[PDB]
Amino acid sequence: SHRKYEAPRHGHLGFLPRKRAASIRARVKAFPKDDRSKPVALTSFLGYKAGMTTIVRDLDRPGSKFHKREVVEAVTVVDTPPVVVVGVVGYVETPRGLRSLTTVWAEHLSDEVKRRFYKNWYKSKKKAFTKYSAKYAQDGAGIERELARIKKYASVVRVLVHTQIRKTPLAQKKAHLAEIQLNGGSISEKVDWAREHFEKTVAVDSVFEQNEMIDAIAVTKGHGFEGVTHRWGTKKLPRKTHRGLRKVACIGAWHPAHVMWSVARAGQRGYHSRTSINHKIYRVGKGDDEANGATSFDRTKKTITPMGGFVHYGEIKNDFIMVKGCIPGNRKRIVTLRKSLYTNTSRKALEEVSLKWIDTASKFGKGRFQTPAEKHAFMGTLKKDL
Amino acid sequence: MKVEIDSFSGAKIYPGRGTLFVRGDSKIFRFQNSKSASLFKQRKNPRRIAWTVLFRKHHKKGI
Amino acid sequence: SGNGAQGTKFRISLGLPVGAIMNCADNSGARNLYIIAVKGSGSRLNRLPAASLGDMVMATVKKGKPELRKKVMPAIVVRQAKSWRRRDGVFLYFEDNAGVIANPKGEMKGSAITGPVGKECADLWPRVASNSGVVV
RNA sequence: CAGUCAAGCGUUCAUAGCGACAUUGCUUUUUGAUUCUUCGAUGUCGGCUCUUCCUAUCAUACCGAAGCAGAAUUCGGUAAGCGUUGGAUUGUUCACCCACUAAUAGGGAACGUGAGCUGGGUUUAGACCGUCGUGAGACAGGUUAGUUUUACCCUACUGAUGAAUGUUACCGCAAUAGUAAUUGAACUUAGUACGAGAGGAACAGUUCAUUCGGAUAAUUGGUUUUUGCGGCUGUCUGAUCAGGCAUUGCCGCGAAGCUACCAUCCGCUGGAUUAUGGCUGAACGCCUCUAAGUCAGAAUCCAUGCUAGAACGCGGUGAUUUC
RNA sequence: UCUUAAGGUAGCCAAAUGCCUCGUCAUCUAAUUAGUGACGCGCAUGAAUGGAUUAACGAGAUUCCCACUGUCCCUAUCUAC
RNA sequence: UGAACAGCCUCUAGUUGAUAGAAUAAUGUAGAUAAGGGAAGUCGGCAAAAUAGAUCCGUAACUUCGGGAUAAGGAUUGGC
Ligand SMILES: [K+]
Ligand SMILES: [Mg+2]
Ligand SMILES: [Mg+2]
Ligand SMILES: [Mg+2]
Ligand SMILES: [Mg+2]
Ligand SMILES: [Mg+2]
Ligand SMILES: [Mg+2]
Ligand SMILES: [Mg+2]
Ligand SMILES: [Mg+2]
Ligand SMILES: [Mg+2]
Ligand SMILES: [Mg+2]
Ligand SMILES: [Mg+2]
Ligand SMILES: [Mg+2]
Ligand SMILES: [Mg+2]
Ligand SMILES: [Mg+2]
Ligand SMILES: [Mg+2]
Ligand SMILES: [Mg+2]
Ligand SMILES: [Mg+2]
Ligand SMILES: [Mg+2]
Ligand SMILES: [Mg+2]
Ligand SMILES: [Mg+2]
Ligand SMILES: [Mg+2]
Ligand SMILES: [Mg+2]
Ligand SMILES: [Mg+2]
Ligand SMILES: [Mg+2]
Ligand SMILES: [Mg+2]
Ligand SMILES: [Mg+2]
Ligand SMILES: [Mg+2]
Ligand SMILES: [Mg+2]
Ligand SMILES: [Mg+2]
Ligand SMILES: [Mg+2]
Ligand SMILES: [Mg+2]
Ligand SMILES: [Mg+2]
Ligand SMILES: [Mg+2]
Repeated sequence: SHRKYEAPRHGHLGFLPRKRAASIRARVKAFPKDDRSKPVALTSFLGYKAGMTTIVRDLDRPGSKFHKREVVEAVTVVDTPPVVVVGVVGYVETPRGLRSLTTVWAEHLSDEVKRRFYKNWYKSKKKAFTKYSAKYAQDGAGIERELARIKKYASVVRVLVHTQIRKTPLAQKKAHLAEIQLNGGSISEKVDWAREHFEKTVAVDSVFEQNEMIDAIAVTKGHGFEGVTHRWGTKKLPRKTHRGLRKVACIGAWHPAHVMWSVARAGQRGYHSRTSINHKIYRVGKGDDEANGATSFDRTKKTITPMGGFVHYGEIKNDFIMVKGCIPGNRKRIVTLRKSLYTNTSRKALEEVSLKWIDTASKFGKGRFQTPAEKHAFMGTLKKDL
Repeated sequence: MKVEIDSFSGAKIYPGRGTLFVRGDSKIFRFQNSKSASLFKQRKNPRRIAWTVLFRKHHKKGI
Repeated sequence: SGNGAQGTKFRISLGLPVGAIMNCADNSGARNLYIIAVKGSGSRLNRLPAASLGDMVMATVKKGKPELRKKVMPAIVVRQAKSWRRRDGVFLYFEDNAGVIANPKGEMKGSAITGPVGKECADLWPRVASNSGVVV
């Protein structure tokens, strides 16, 4: 018989299977559509989620009650030291799909990226790319041949970049290597832009600008095996239920004589790849810039780092991106920031954002001071004498 | 962007921090955290709580 | 929110489900209002309709004038007591839950309001705003 | 539940909407009929929970018709994409009413679903009543009390490893499979169109909200073996200091972590179509959206986008054992 | 008038007994097939097969109210095994 | 301690036995806490919570005059 009361389904059948992602670095599965007219540029960037803080800003939204009034907003800080371009890939179009034709690497690779090619770096003799580095023996004629092949063929060109993980407060030491598509200019122009940027660094302000809407691609926080009450959000069974109430009561009808693929069942929660879109960049901060956290309305001499540092992460010494709201992934997690796939004219986008104040109180408790000077000015002299 | 003052402890309140409580006689109390809110709800005297601004003012500490 | 409501209300945390008895803040003669419905509420299995500040609800009077009792009438919630967050970041709440008897258009049956009134309720309901004394 | 005819109703008028007398069907969600399967047992009502399917569509999209001025309605097409509720009384299916709502449509899945629950009902043995019976006792009559067992196997499903491919490492492709957003209000349009008046829209724009989904923890709240700090009782260590025990002794606060429409953020744009309205245009020297050809066009479809990645689909690239 | 041995008195009641039936009226509620109070041609109430009442008592059945709460809205978190 | 052969701690006496180690997923069994609401849950407040000792106030209907009664409903409580 019928259900007797309609209720929408629990969960989303388009986020299946709820399995662990194949890698800790979620892959960019679609790049912005190329425009040959614009100058050659990167389509995404790599970074590490540091943590969240709070801002206050004036809201510019005519017709809303809070027009020209101050709003408190949560933001997420991503530590984005400049990436290093080390390689270029050529992709040819085939009836079976886009196929890699060849890769060309830079003459010199750093240790933090060479570590990526080893499982046991300390035991190794570190022979990686030693014979490849000999292709630049006389004039790099092999490199020129491969670049010529990429120019002749290869409708799509991507550059291999690696993070500068040594500039982050992380214990990892092993940089993350990723392919980032080049948008703009002809194929030869893209190949050149890779060739004169081998072993050079690319700053985040050359890829992203203020107020821009971007996408965050990251693997979410892991939670291990979860039951259906929290993995799928089903109703808890009554208190009187024999043999357990954190379950689905009926996992199927007698016919079909099987458990459906669409019935909620316990298993792995979290550690899923997620592409979240339409996050507004509130600040592109610079590492070589004291007073990152100072604004026009503030001029309070302070960086972006909270008192005691970002909890479980550390301190921001490099360039950073401030995105409104939250993004998938936890602190210290590698996150890829991608340019918007379409043009957004919703007037929630394309609205210039001017920060008035950035919160730098301690997140390790109920922080009540923004700077040590403020704390000392409030509390006076303590027994601990500096 | 006004820095408010805790009605129990005298702590400075930055935007989004703590709570605001409207009493039945429409008197407004601001609290920087649930500690000040809880002691106020417990009807503790701020003048008898050693770490508050009223206490240090009354006992002339750090002046 | 609803008929006679001036503009739209940004979402307020719901603190008053169906069955809540809230104080009656006007001088109509009623002592409390029993919430039986919320105007503009959605549909979900097992989910109670719940009211917040500035909502029009349908209520009965359990204590008060006998000519007011045993009837269904509209009311507007004027004090919440469940903590809610304004857009400017402040979480706030009152001691009690309070409402005023209204007609469906949004005029108060009584002529005065006892105690404070939420700002969202005053901005939505001009008759409440004009009858009210201190707003928050 | 649907059709054919059309007496009559509908001021005038069979067919806008109805539709008698008749009559043709369809369905299997009622109740019967039958007795083919099961009596070395297929757990026998409902509710709760959860998934999916059907369409004979209540709402939402786009439309055609009206006795369609407007508003509100009614009939109908494509259409099941997406929703279809909170309660009082009843074990109830059903019913009825209160109320919100865009709407509170109808059904199936062994009258879906009891090694999922519950045990209200029904359905052993106790007991009472009424009627019946000489009586023992009977009563889809009422009432009260009455043990709800077993998964560790196989498959299915949810997640998790993994031999083999010269090895090992990194970067990738994308077959296939899945897929998602939904609905309302307020402002403006506008007291405008329309209407004698009474009344009274719509498109474009703007701000919010509902239902759902994905995440996230700066803030607020909750949680506390941080047994972290303090307090308190009883007892014990001669007192003090500092501690034990009271199965986490109790109370206040309590970071971190986890977490809540109890918190915050985010949820794409292209093509081809349906219905329908057309262009050109014969058949049929006229006409005709159709026959050849062709243009718009839906909550539809397929992509874009999103999830997984074939562990017997593939590519690029690094190093490949000097006793 | 017919017929009985005599035709149900006092009481009591849709009652744990009333089929029709969710009886009708009132009250209780926003709404009540539940409860209570009335009514009574009572399928089929009724006088030691005891009738009617009844303070006190009851791990008996039932309805409402106050208090109270994770029963629920709507879940979350912690400890031991 | 306390009204107490209650509960809790200690002395004499006795035992230190019950397969162990590691780790802290889901679902359990036992123990708990919860913002706002407060029975909307359910056949049904089932389960849980709330109350609670002592002192002093104050206690209705009804009654077989004995009760009802700790009715109901309040105030206080440490140490020195
Ligand atoms: K807290
Ligand atoms: Mg059981
Ligand atoms: Mg924190
Ligand atoms: Mg329900
Ligand atoms: Mg047979
Ligand atoms: Mg058999
Ligand atoms: Mg037999
Ligand atoms: Mg079976
Ligand atoms: Mg149809
Ligand atoms: Mg119910
Ligand atoms: Mg069945
Ligand atoms: Mg069973
Ligand atoms: Mg079964
Ligand atoms: Mg039973
Ligand atoms: Mg029996
Ligand atoms: Mg596909
Ligand atoms: Mg969630
Ligand atoms: Mg001992
Ligand atoms: Mg013991
Ligand atoms: Mg023509
Ligand atoms: Mg593979
Ligand atoms: Mg008589
Ligand atoms: Mg009732
Ligand atoms: Mg009665
Ligand atoms: Mg009778
Ligand atoms: Mg007894
Ligand atoms: Mg003594
Ligand atoms: Mg002991
Ligand atoms: Mg033991
Ligand atoms: Mg609570
Ligand atoms: Mg109920
Ligand atoms: Mg019931
Ligand atoms: Mg109990
Ligand atoms: Mg009594």
